[PDB]
Amino acid sequence: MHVKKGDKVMVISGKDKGKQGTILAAFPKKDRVLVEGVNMVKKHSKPTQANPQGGISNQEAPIHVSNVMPLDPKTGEVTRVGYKVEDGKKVRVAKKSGQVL
Amino acid sequence: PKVALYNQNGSTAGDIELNASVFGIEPNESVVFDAILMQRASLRQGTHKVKNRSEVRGGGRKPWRQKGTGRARQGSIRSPQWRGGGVVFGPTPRSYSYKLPKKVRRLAIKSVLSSKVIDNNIIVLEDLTLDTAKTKEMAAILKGLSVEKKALIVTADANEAVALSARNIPGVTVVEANGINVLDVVNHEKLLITKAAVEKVEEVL
Amino acid sequence: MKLHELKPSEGSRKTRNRVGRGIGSGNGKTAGKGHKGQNARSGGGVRPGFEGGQMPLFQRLPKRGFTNINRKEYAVVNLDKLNGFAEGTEVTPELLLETGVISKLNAGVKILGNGKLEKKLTVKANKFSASAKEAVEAAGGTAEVI
RNA sequence: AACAGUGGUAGGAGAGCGUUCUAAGGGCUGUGAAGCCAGACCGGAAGGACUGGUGGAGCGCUUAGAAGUGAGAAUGCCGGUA
RNA sequence: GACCGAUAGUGAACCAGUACCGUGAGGGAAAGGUGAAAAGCACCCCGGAAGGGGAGUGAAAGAGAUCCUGAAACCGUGUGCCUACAAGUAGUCAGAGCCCGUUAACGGGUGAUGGCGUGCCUUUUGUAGAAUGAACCGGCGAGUUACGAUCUCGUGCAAGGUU
RNA sequence: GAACGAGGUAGAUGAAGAGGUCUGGAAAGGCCCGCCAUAGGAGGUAACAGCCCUGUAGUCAAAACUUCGUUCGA
Repeated sequence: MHVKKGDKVMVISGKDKGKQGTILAAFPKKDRVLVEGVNMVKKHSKPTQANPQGGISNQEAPIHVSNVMPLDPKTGEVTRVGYKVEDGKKVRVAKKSGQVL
Repeated sequence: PKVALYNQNGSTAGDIELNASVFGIEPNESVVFDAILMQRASLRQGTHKVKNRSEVRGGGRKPWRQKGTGRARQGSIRSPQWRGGGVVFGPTPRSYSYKLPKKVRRLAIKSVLSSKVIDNNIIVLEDLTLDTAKTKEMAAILKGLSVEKKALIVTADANEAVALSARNIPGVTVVEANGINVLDVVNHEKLLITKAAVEKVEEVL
Repeated sequence: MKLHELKPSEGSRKTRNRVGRGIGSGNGKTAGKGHKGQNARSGGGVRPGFEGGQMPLFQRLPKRGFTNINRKEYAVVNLDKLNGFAEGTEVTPELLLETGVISKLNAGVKILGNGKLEKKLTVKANKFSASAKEAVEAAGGTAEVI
């Protein structure tokens, strides 16, 4: 998929729209991706093993990657992606821009 | 049969005489109807089958003795009124095509073409040359001609070059001079015809 | 036309007769096949020539004579047809084929004498009727038999 | 306008109503479609609207086409409940 | 694909030739749908639990593990009118009284009392029939298709028509 | 009993709008504007997407096996 773990990212659709975020999760098994500060589900928690807690937890939930695109590293706006080869290894190139990743 | 001539960029030249035997003919309502119906029916491929009682993987044994039981006297399990199925007089693979007389088909194509001519939606476009496959060139051509709705374009020689440009945009069709029919004509409400194809179809008919 | 007002040739359309659906259209319970007859049951028809055991008419009647392989059936053409050709022309079976007056040469063309003819011809046919020969001779042609 | 007629089984003939899909034209639909539930509306009938409630994404109208097209009974089959 | 859309379509959309039945050859089922994401109910109270009531999530909790919609038979709870001197194919047409107020129209519900009146279907000369079938509700369930023939109708041509 | 062209088996590259605004839980929908199109196939995307993603039209790709065409008599 176009997005990769550890990217700076902006979301397209949903309650949360066009909010900047950083990525640490990925589920190519089902094409879902987790961004920080989006899909704030409030989970109900019964205690985990010896954890002496009963409480309401606020944490990320994964969104479908189709609702996601990256940014141009030059102009910051939100743009489509393209593939190019830079001296052997392939790389990701955003459209309407020569910069990579 | 004296419709005006048009250039690529909308410039109009001296009008062109058309064979009245093909374009001035009074259209035949009924013959056009049957001609439409003809290939409209023949186009469908009609592939459908449903398992008759004989071929339902089962049946066989008499479910219970003929008499001496409080239930209805019955046959094998796979029978029409049963839940187990086995349809009766269902669909079957069959062709929905036939043939019409040569005179009838010629009259039909002539009638539809003459109908378009009298309705004054024919536009003869001599020498539809195009140097590139790009679509927006031909989109600009259509805009210049004020071709808004569906359309059909026939150009005999430029088919190779122009078909790629036209085929996507937006539901218009490029056909060769031999590919004219009744639906492909009627359905598109606007016929673009190059002069070489004019006289070619004229000779054919 | 445009498709969105298609109308057939009126009088050239009829809905099917869906027998055996309800009473309002007649042909209900019985499906228009009477009551409990042999004719009223599926595949209940009888042999078309059957006559209830009374021996059918064909079998009561006798047989007639033979037919043989040999048989010269000649494509008949009357004098009335010959008028369509110009004055002074030669008419022969091969020409008749292209002109379409006969669609099957068969054993051979044969001229029959019904019609009125006034033209000069050289007629080439496999057979001639007695009246037809003198008719074309009076017309001024020559009936020469192939 | 006049005149006459208009019970009906087996049957023959003609008019239509509705259903599922398919083409052409039109457009209805999260400002709530389909389906379901309730109304004291319309037509000669098969039937069709209108207004509410439910429901939460699909669907009528127009002309033509093709049918797995219309159930109350078959000691019918299946499922559910007396 | 003018083929089906979970009684359909393969028997089998789902751990099916399985469960199950038979000694064996063999026969042979039923069973799809939470939500967009489990965010699938923290915590409190009744309760032994199950199951509830709150609280919270979510666009919806009437959405809570047959969990999208949720018809009818069937079973209940409140109720407006009527009913213990009347026998009723249960209705219809008259009709007082009481109650309600509509897709506003010579309105709606109930109806003390009077007249008339033996269900439906098949099969029969004849059925209320003591002749037959239906316990009730829902679904499914029967004159088509191919190839020829013939006739009417509609077409294009016509002494030719036609592949 | 060789090397030669074309395929087959894994794949690669692949244009154009988070356009504004309205409702809404969520725009792919309504209104007003743009762009690509040899690509308006299909599917998914919190509702109906040519321009969001996978992809699609075209253009390429083979270490190893594998199927097709050119060399070695009267």
